[PDB]
Amino acid sequence: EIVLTQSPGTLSLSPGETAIISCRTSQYGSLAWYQQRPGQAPRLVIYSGSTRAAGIPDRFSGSRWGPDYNLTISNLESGDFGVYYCQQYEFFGQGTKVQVD
Amino acid sequence: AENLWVTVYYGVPVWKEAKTTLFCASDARAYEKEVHNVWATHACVPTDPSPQELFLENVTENFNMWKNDMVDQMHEDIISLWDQSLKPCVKLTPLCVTLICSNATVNNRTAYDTRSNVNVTSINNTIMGEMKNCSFNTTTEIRDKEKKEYALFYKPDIVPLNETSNTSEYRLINCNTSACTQACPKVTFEPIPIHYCAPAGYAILKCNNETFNGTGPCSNVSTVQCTHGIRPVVSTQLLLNGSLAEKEIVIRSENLTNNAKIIIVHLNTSVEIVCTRPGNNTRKSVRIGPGQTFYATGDIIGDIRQAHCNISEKQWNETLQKVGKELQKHFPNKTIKYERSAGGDMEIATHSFNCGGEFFYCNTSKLFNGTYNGTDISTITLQCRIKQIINMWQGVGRCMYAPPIAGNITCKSNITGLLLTRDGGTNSNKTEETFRPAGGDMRDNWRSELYKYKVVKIEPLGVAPTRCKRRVVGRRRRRR
Amino acid sequence: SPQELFLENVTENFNMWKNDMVDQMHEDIISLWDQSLKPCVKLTPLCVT
Amino acid sequence: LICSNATVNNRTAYDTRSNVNVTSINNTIMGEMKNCSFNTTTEIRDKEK
Amino acid sequence: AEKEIVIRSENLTNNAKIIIVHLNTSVEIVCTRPGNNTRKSVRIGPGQT
Amino acid sequence: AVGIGAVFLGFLGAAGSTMGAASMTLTVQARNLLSGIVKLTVWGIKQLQARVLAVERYLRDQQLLGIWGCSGKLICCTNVPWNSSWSNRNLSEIWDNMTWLQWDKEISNYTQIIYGLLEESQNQQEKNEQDLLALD
Amino acid sequence: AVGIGAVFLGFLGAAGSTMGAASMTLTVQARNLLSGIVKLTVWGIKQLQARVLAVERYLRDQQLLGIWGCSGKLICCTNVPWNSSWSNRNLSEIWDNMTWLQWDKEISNYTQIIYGLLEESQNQQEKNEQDLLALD
Amino acid sequence: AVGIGAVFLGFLGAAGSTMGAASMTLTVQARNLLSGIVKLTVWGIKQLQARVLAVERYLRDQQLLGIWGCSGKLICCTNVPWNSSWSNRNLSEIWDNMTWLQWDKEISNYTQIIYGLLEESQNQQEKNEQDLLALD
Ligand SMILES: *[C@@H]1O[C@H](CO)[C@@H](O[C@@H]2O[C@H](CO)[C@@H](O[C@@H]3O[C@H](CO[C@H]4O[C@H](CO)[C@@H](O)[C@H](O)[C@@H]4O)[C@@H](O)[C@H](O[C@H]4O[C@H](CO)[C@@H](O)[C@H](O)[C@@H]4O)[C@@H]3O)[C@H](O)[C@H]2NC(C)=O)[C@H](O)[C@H]1NC(C)=O
Ligand SMILES: *[C@@H]1O[C@H](CO)[C@@H](O[C@@H]2O[C@H](CO)[C@@H](O[C@@H]3O[C@H](CO)[C@@H](O)[C@H](O)[C@@H]3O)[C@H](O)[C@H]2NC(C)=O)[C@H](O)[C@H]1NC(C)=O
Ligand SMILES: *[C@@H]1O[C@H](CO)[C@@H](O[C@@H]2O[C@H](CO)[C@@H](O[C@@H]3O[C@H](CO)[C@@H](O)[C@H](O)[C@@H]3O)[C@H](O)[C@H]2NC(C)=O)[C@H](O)[C@H]1NC(C)=O
Ligand SMILES: *[C@@H]1O[C@H](CO)[C@@H](O[C@@H]2O[C@H](CO)[C@@H](O[C@@H]3O[C@H](CO)[C@@H](O)[C@H](O)[C@@H]3O)[C@H](O)[C@H]2NC(C)=O)[C@H](O)[C@H]1NC(C)=O
Ligand SMILES: *[C@@H]1O[C@H](CO)[C@@H](O[C@@H]2O[C@H](CO)[C@@H](O[C@@H]3O[C@H](CO)[C@@H](O)[C@H](O)[C@@H]3O)[C@H](O)[C@H]2NC(C)=O)[C@H](O)[C@H]1NC(C)=O
Ligand SMILES: *[C@@H]1O[C@H](CO)[C@@H](O[C@@H]2O[C@H](CO)[C@@H](O)[C@H](O)[C@H]2NC(C)=O)[C@H](O)[C@H]1NC(C)=O
Ligand SMILES: *[C@@H]1O[C@H](CO)[C@@H](O[C@@H]2O[C@H](CO)[C@@H](O)[C@H](O)[C@H]2NC(C)=O)[C@H](O)[C@H]1NC(C)=O
Ligand SMILES: *[C@@H]1O[C@H](CO)[C@@H](O)[C@H](O)[C@H]1NC(C)=O
Ligand SMILES: *[C@@H]1O[C@H](CO)[C@@H](O)[C@H](O)[C@H]1NC(C)=O
Ligand SMILES: *[C@@H]1O[C@H](CO)[C@@H](O)[C@H](O)[C@H]1NC(C)=O
Repeated sequence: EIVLTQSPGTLSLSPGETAIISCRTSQYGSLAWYQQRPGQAPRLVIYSGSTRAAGIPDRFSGSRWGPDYNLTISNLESGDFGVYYCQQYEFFGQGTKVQVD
Repeated sequence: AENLWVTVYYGVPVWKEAKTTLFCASDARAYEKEVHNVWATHACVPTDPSPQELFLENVTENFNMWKNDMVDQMHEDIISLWDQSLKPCVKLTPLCVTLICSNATVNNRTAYDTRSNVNVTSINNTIMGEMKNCSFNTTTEIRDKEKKEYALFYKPDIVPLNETSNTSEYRLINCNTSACTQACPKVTFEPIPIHYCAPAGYAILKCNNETFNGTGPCSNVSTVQCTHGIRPVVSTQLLLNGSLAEKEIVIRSENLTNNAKIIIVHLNTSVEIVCTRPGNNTRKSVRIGPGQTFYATGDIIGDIRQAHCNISEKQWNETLQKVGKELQKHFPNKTIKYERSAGGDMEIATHSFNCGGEFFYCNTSKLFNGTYNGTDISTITLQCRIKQIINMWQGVGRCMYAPPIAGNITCKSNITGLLLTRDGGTNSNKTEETFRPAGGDMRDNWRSELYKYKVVKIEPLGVAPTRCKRRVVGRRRRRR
Repeated sequence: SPQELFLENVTENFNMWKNDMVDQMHEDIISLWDQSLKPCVKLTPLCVT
Repeated sequence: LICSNATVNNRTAYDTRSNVNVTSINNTIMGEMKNCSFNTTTEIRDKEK
Repeated sequence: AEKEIVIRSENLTNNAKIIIVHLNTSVEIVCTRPGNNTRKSVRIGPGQT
Repeated sequence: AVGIGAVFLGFLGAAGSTMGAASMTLTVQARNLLSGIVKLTVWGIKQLQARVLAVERYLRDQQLLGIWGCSGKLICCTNVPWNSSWSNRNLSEIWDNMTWLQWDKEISNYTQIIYGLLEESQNQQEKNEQDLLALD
Repeated sequence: AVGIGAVFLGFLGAAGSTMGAASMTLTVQARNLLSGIVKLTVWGIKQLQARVLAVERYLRDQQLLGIWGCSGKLICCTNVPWNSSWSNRNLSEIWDNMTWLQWDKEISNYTQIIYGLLEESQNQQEKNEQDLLALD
Repeated sequence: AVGIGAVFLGFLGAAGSTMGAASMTLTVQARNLLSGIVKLTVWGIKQLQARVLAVERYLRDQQLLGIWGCSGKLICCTNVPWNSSWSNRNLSEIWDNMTWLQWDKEISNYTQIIYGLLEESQNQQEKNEQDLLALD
């Protein structure tokens, strides 16, 4: 079924501000987030819900109970912008684009 | 504290979930500790395996089949057994001489499947036709004279086209990577049942509430000193000579939604399978070195064109139907659609097993070609192939050469469980119904038997408050 | 040093043929010769005509 | 083993500001190290290279 | 050694006996083999390299 | 917390019952803790390792009992009072409700103090007995 | 059936004599039961096997003595009465005629009853003493 | 020659002090004497040899204590009088000057008699107690 769905797809944010992205999972399972650096290979950021990936600062965090997960990125620097993907065992979300003003 | 004193207790019934090495207990008895190996005569202990089960009043315990380390213990013990048993035997290194090969010839034999004599191998295409007749120079014992021996090899055992595409010159496939060792004749060994007994100070618990999915609590717990007889059989795409569940068909995965995780299906009624290699193989014996002998198949006499396995149609059909019904319960409101094997190496793209020291490989496309909760709406024959050169386990570096067995060979077996995986990405409305057979590590085979058990160490010392002060006074205390 | 001791009134049945110590000697001797001769030279290259 | 002096395909020397010219003067690693070629058996025991 | 340099022999007058000297401050040594060696791999036998 | 014992249960069959009912089987668990079960191959090492580990487990347990003055008995009354730290435990559930498998969880995190107290009390009693005998 | 013990015989030198005299050599048999005797080769396995079996046998014997309330003594009086089923044995021949090597053949076929009776009586006495201490 | 023991020292930290200020690590010394420390290779033989030798040492010591009636205690008063041949030793320095490491040298060349004396006295006491119980 439609196991993943992200929103908002498009976002505009000035540096130093806090970002917000939401992914809804329609079935029980793990959840995670990715960071596609533009024109580069994406990389893991958060996995197993709230646990951060290796080497990622505490700017990156999130949480859920059941279907709805909120991702928040406090003090988004210029280099941290890009496109973020939600993933669950095989699926990918439609992605959410954040650009720097 | 004028009414309150400690008291030491010993022999108290408490235990914790540690891990330890276990004793190997044999069938009691089929061993001969140096004369010949049947499974572990050099190594394992021939002692009485009587389980002597005990039921417990109100115990509730948590089990987990996936984390059961006894399957790892089985894996290590099996690899050590095979490695130490194959070490003294012959080396095949002198046999890697350049081989010149040609199509085989038949001296007017008959064919089973047609009422006429054999005329040509290309049409009489089984055993003969897939076998190459190879002759090669070999060193005699005295190291200064050589002679033209000959032997027949299965086509998978030889490799052209690295000898250039127009030479008709062949090597043994192993020489590209490693040197093989022949299995000793007297060492030949078969799936004898084996029992595991805990060492002193450890107790092997068992769960009798068979319907549990493989995790979580269990209430019908029991204690056993030595497990029942597990047969160390190894096969792919199908468990055979296994146990059976007292309920109807049982299915166990750590997460069914996690598609990459294998799905083990455990049957309640066995489906009989018969496999046979007709035709009388003649064991040729050719000399190597001073005192080493190599065995190879000479000419095959008798009728030739068969290497088959047979399964009852309706029995297997209804078994697959009940599997489909259970998987439909687990996956609600969608059909079930079995399919051909996904692919991969020959050892997992085909059903694999051994009978009488000969390794069989069988195309299973006839068997899983199903539809909604069963087959689409008499015996099913599986075409098969045979290899002599064997990689020991899946992809481990230990190679082998299996000596041929003379005369027609036939074996029977009881199919008891299936090994399946699921289709991946979606395409939701047309994907969930697909399942396929898949290969499996030996851990997957042994878990279907050792899901039952758990190992715990006794903690025979405990403390509690009682009514005594040593040599001095009594106590006032409470009750329920 | 054997340090023999004599017993007052003991009577015991001996059997030389069933004495398993000869089997123990047999196994020990074969193991000794086999394990001692294992590291030594092989004569296989010398089998020339 | 049949051996001969080594050859250098236009490398450079640390210790002086010039390209390598001859091993006898460029005498370290090169010069103390011999280039040897030898017949060896392949895996099939009937071909050599 | 925590004290300054230390010297040890069972008899210094016994000249043949080795004299071990133990320092208090280490002296750094750097050793290097420049040049990129290229590991050639040649086959021997069935499965030996 | 105590009961008239027996040995005919063979092994760990209770379990489950409360401590005042599970304290009967001390003889059988004491017995089975050590007794039993009993070309070049190495599992002799495995068997010897298992036997030696079992023997050292038994010897450590017996030594700990011996230091506290309890060697030679399964039940053992001692002098160490229940500490000033607890004065709280749920004895109505001790006598007839909790099994040993449950009670073992409620004494964890604190067992380390008990052995020290037992050792100190036993050594004090030993020297006191010598002081008594030295006066006659 | 009993005698003033001795250790100067070195080893099993008696034997032979009646139980009332052969019961004096307990110390030396107890001592010698465990003490002593003490390129790639495997007889280290043999030595370790022998040592481990000897130690295990000694530990089993000591445990059986401990369950019956006899650990710490060679002689040990107990409470179990002479069996209801026996009431017939040849005690005039026990005291001064039969040696232990002969008497051991007569107590066979019945020892397994004694190894249960002793522990039953010991556990009864243990709980009785615990109750008596709890009485105050 | 005696005092109130302790266990927090961990290991052999005294040593050095006189016997009356050194016979107090008995608990910890008894503990550490046996406890701990815990492709084809043979050092399993070495480990098993070390473990078995340590276990046999402990068992021999415990057996020697058991024969003398001292098993179950670290301190143990006994009945054997001071030897007729000695009657001389420097007890003023036994109590508060000599450490154990020094005193152990002065009892050498005479220890072998003491074990026999203890054994004989204990066996005499054993048979005497058995006779006393059999009197009535
Ligand atoms: C799954 O379970 C089935 C049983 O349900 C097993 O079937 C057995 O398979 C083994 C081989 O794996 C068979 O063993 C062979 O049997 C031959 C026939 O035995 C009969 O005939 C002989 C006389 O010819 C009689 O003496 C005998 O009592 C039987 O009546 C034997 O001739 C074979 O002998 C060879 O092997 C032995 C053992 O190594 C050697 O000592 C011999 O010298 C000789 O080399 C062999 O014993 C067995 O017969 C099968 N039993 C049945 C009932 O079918 C499956 O093996 C098992 N596993 C799998 C994967 O299916
Ligand atoms: C497995 O199943 C297959 C197919 O059901 C069996 O094949 C049958 O084998 C027998 C001989 O074992 C054949 O018998 C011969 O039939 C011809 C007529 O076709 C007759 O003229 C001969 O005299 C002889 O009787 C039979 O034809 C053949 N069936 C088919 C459909 O080919 C097989 O025997 C089963 N068992 C094994 C071990 O393979
Ligand atoms: C098991 O046996 C079956 C039947 O013998 C095998 O099926 C055959 O597999 C080959 C190779 O995948 C198929 O070849 C393909 O044929 C099509 C034309 O149909 C062609 O366009 C392709 O380029 C390719 O050549 C073949 O069609 C197929 N036949 C049938 C009837 O299924 C199967 O491969 C065997 N599997 C194993 C694991 O042995
Ligand atoms: C799930 O599938 C089964 C069939 O696979 C449906 O039940 C009925 O099952 C019986 C027994 O297998 C079928 O009779 C048999 O058919 C086979 C051919 O597949 C034939 O070889 C046997 O001799 C026997 O005649 C029966 O046809 C089948 N019924 C139908 C309508 O196909 C079951 O209905 C399926 N589940 C659901 C929810 O429909
Ligand atoms: C060890 O000590 C020796 C001697 O102090 C060091 O030798 C020096 O190595 C450097 C390169 O690593 C040489 O640099 C070159 O110098 C020439 C001028 O002579 C210049 O034209 C080049 O562009 C380059 O800079 C340096 O000449 C050489 N010194 C001497 C006296 O030969 C050596 O580097 C030290 N380290 C090691 C690991 O050997
Ligand atoms: C396999 O090849 C060998 C060697 O060519 C065959 O053995 C020879 O067969 C011929 C007749 O075809 C005889 O004259 C020879 O005496 C045989 N032996 C030798 C050493 O040459 C053998 O018959 C072939 N087998 C098959 C099944 O084709
Ligand atoms: C070491 O000797 C070998 C063999 O002579 C050299 O390899 C050959 O070099 C020639 C040119 O000098 C090439 O044409 C060949 O193709 C090379 N290979 C063979 C198999 O002949 C190698 O260059 C020498 N190396 C040095 C450092 O002198
Ligand atoms: C087999 O029989 C046919 C017909 O009788 C004959 O032509 C042929 O030579 C015989 N032998 C072989 C090897 O085909
Ligand atoms: C697979 O099953 C379908 C059912 O419609 C049948 O038409 C087809 O012939 C079968 N193929 C094989 C190879 O069994
Ligand atoms: C190295 O360079 C010199 C000068 O450019 C040239 O003469 C020579 O052929 C080159 N090669 C060798 C192997 O010296």
